[PDB]
Amino acid sequence: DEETLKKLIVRLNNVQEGKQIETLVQILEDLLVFTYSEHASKLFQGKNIHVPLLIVLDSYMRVASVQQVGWSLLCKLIEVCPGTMQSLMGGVHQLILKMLTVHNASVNLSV
Repeated sequence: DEETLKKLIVRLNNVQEGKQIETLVQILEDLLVFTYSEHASKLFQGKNIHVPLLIVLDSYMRVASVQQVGWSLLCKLIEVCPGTMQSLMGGVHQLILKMLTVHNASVNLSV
């Protein structure tokens, strides 16, 4: 529901710990993946859902949980929200190249 979405976005923009944010991010990816409706594509397309996530992923390069789940979450967001591409540019390219360079020496993060 929209209330659950507000809860998830609050959590994602509130707690600064690696475990909590990664778990709630994966839960939001699960919600987004489903075919029930376009609840994830709420037309807001606020970057605050994923900008702190990529900030944590780049800053905490040793945190493999976020380094593994944030890629999936952003993939689900792009594939679900049609406005993700337009909202990205006008950036995230620096963040994604930093993620690839920092600790993506393992197969799971590289794929």
